[PDB]
Amino acid sequence: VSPKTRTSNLKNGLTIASESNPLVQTATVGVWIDAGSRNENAYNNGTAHFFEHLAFKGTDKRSQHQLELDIENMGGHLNAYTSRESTVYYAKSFKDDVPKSVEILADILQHSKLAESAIDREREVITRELEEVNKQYEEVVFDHLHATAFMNQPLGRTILGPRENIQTITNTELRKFITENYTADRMVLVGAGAVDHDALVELAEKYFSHLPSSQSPVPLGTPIPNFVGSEVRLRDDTMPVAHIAIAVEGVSWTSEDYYTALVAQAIIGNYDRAVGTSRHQGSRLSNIVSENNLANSFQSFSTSYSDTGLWGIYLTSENTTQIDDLVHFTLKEWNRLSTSVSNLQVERAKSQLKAGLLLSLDGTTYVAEDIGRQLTTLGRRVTPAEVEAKLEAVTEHDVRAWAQKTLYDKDIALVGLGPIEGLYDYNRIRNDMSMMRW
Amino acid sequence: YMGWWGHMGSPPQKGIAGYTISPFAARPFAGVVHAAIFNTFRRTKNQALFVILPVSFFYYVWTQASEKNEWLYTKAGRHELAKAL
Repeated sequence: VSPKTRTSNLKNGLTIASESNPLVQTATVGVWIDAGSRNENAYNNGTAHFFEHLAFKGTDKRSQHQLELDIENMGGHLNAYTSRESTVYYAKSFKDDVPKSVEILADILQHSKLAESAIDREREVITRELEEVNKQYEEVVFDHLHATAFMNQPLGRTILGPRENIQTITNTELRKFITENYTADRMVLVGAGAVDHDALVELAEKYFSHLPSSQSPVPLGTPIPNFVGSEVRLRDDTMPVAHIAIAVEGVSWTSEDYYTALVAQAIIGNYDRAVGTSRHQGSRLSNIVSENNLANSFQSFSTSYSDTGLWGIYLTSENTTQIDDLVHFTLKEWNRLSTSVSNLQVERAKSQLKAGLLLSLDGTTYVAEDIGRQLTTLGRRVTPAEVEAKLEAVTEHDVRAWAQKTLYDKDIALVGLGPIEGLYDYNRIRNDMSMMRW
Repeated sequence: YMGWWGHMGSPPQKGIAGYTISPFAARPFAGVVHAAIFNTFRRTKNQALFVILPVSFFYYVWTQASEKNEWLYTKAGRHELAKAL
């Protein structure tokens, strides 16, 4: 049994959440924000990512160089990332360097210069990032997957934004974005590892007390997405490996089917030829794929957002004449979630997940990320006892009922990159979403 | 000159992104009225001469031949028929 997650508020509405571990000597403190690219419109798309680059380029007090030195002198590091619905800024340090790190984070968030000279400098750095993501095939595939699944909607936009916006983002637009979005009622200060909660609340009162509150404070993790069955083909015969993602519309964080979707995802599971144990996994798809050399890897996923999600699988394969078999057998395993799954598969997946959801939380950064994600999506940290109860409530009937409404005979979004000549057209893929024998 | 899926015999393809939407997401008869009127008119107008010229020529040839043959086997065409045989 892990220590209890303590939670306090300030007056502005900033949440402080902490989980202490007296066995470690390092701490991760940071700010999780319920805001991301999805909060931009089409004209300022890219702003949130632009800000993340400028948050490190100097404040009213410390110049870029002083900032560098101050963190170097701490001993630890700072990190940030922007997603579609979430932004994180955190600092990993030593136990007794926590007040320094909170002070630096508070500075870069509230008091950043966003000097025209620095905007102009980063405008090139970011322009170069547009031409180098091209190499990260999984990210290329998932960004096209969101673009097509949520065609012309805010979830479909990239985080970097178009080249055109990068050239026209001003300090005004940057300032407006962070003033509207980085409000106290949307922020959580999180500490994990060697942190005292009461110490962290004092540091919050010292540094984050003059944060703006929003006019209309909605609860944390408050959001309509209209999924488009569609495909993007990015054929490149010179690539040796095909990357394919197939997804249907999945479940939001607060769906009643959230755990049912996780159990279904665990029934298909993951596979990687380079891992020794993967040839012996229990998953039927794993057995088909490994015995027939159909793929180098596959990874099932169930991504959630505030008001929608994507559930599906990501495949990589060098077997370019049997991509049809790989896709065929994958979708026939999905069909079986509707037609055939019994307590055998369901109870096996629940066993595996009951541990899996706990095992993931290893180091302080994973714990902090878990507290931050749960607080900004659900408004609370869910205790492992509650999670164990929700998993136990998933029956085979629930899985079959969910698959019949979510997977069976449904439209998919499909992205293929690389030597995908053998990937058949949309209809033949989508026809595998049902079985004529059933 | 034709391979099979995965090795069809195409020169290497690179740089083309292709996009389409599900048959269930689309209106199959979108723009049907415009197509049926304007597209058919364009396609027909551009091929009309290649049908009209040979059809009209061979129909004229036939019409003249059939009318002459009919006339030769009347009373009036007795003399011209006698010469023709």
